[PDB]
Amino acid sequence: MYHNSSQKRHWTFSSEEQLARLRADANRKFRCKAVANGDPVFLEPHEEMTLCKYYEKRLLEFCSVFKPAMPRSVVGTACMYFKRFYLNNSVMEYHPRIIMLTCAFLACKVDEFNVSSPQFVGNLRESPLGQEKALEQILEYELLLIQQLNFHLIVHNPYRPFEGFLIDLKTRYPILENPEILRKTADDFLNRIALTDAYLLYTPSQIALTAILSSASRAGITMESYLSESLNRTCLSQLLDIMKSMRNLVKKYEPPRSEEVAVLKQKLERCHS
Amino acid sequence: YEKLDFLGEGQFATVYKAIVAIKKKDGINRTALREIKLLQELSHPNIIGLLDAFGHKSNISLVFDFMETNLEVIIKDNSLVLTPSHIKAYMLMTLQGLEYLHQHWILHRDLKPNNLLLDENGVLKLADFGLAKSFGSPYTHQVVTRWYRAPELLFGARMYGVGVDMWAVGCILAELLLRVPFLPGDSDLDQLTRIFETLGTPTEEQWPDMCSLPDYVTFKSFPGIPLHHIFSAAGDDLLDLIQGLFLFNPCARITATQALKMKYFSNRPGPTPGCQLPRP
Amino acid sequence: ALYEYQPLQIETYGPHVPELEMLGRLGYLNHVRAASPQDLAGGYTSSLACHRALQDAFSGLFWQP
Ligand SMILES: CC(C)c1cnn2c(NCc3ccccc3)cc(NC[C@H]3CCNC[C@@H]3O)nc12
Repeated sequence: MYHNSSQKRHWTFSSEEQLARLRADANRKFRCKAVANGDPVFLEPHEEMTLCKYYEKRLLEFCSVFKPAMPRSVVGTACMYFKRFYLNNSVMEYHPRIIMLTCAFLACKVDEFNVSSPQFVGNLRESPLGQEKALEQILEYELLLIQQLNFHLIVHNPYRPFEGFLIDLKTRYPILENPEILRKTADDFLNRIALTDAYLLYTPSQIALTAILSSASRAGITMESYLSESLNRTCLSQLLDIMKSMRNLVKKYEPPRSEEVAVLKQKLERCHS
Repeated sequence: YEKLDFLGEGQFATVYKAIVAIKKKDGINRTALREIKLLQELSHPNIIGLLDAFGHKSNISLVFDFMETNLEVIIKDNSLVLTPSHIKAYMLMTLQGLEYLHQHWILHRDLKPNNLLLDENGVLKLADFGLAKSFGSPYTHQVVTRWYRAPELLFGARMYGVGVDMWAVGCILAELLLRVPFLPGDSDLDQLTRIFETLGTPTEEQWPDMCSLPDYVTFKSFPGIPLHHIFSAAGDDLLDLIQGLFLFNPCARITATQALKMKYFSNRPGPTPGCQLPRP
Repeated sequence: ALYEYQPLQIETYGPHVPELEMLGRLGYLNHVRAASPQDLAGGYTSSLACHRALQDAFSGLFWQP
């Protein structure tokens, strides 16, 4: 259960400033090791974050067309693996593409979504020689990915909390007729919350409730009585502040631009070549 | 970690004694990944703890607390008698481990006397989580060693619950009272035949949905031996516990918390303290 | 020396979840998929699914990192 999971303990952070500190630590550590190995080729941490967001979108696209059908749990686990890996590691040491493919591989294995290696690499849109090469790289980096996660592989997603909240709303909140209306739009909000850093800052239940309440507010419906009655004034204020931080995080998010990402891609390839 | 002794070789890995026990294309073995992912999210005195994990290339090594022995060595041993207090103590440690495991929605699915490891201080931990799986989402029936497999599993159950563990617990309980395997079948059909020839052939009242299991076939009726005839020296509370654990209906079968709330554990004598449990 | 049952004490940092035996009479099972008789043969009930969903919804809702 989440309330005693490793995700709550080691992978939930107090502020995004600490996250930026970890990313800058990784970037400067790679820079120091590289200059020790014997410059305008290096990337700044904000550029690394841009590339990481672009490759998180790439991982989403890879998982969306995967055959056999991949459950939402596997996709969420893979994306959380990507975020956790690139918290403490640089894109200029380990290429993000091989890392996201390894994230999908490890997520499929850990989630008990039994798929063999040949059909997994058959999902890649490459030649059989390229598919064999990609499989070899994935097998090389699987152990490194597991080590960088500190062997914490169980990821608690907000999907089951979302389902439980909908069940509870159907049962105990007769003011809101047809809670299933909230299923679609809140789902959208969840997607957006996935693109931000909130998965490392908050809990899955808070993310699900924030999505539900945002969907209700967008629909023109208030559910403050749900929190006060059905669900402590200090605790309510804490929850409202968490929800406000969630909405601010989703609002301030900016997608990576095509030209910037292309420049960063050629720069990163120069770093790797 | 400095190696001290060779401890054993398994189908999936090999265990050495370093004091810890270290256990060492598709890629990383899925049983090892399952043990890693499940033993990291758990912390109970009666569940084996994963201390640290590390590996090389496609191989990994897992670090565990060193375990002196298991329940099978105790059962098969002939120079130690098993008092009711010792049986109650083993049963209690097993059931608290299983209660904590079930609360977190995990089925062990490989409960047998060898998988119940024992500390040097007489502490029992459930181990071998290579077949463990989380339950509670709307599986393979070929789980659990056949001598401890439940009739629902032998009848081809796809979705099940804590009952598949509890039956094994009951089997283990029987193996503690007779010192021999309770229902030692050779095949699925033979195992079902021995179940029905010892405990009777359940009707539709004992199991409302028997005929709904895909591997269900009709057996001839049997006059099941009364439990007080099978377990002669047991008591009334112990017989009630056995009957609850060996109920044919998996929904009606007692859970770990319900078993812990039975009068058998509360009644005199109390469980033997862990430091006084027998040592092979 | 007598054993005495004490329930597990685990902090969930969230709202209380109604127990398994009370879900049906509180109206929760009316909003979950009903288990087929094949599921019931193996010991599967919709109560377990509803319980797990509610426990996930309420786990750590009032917790701050
Ligand atoms: C890997 C971990 C769970 C562990 C800790 N101590 N220990 C020992 N101790 C030696 C021993 C055990 C039982 C009886 C006599 C000696 C043996 C051992 N053997 C590996 C498998 C064999 C089958 N049963 C489960 C074991 O983990 N695995 C372990």
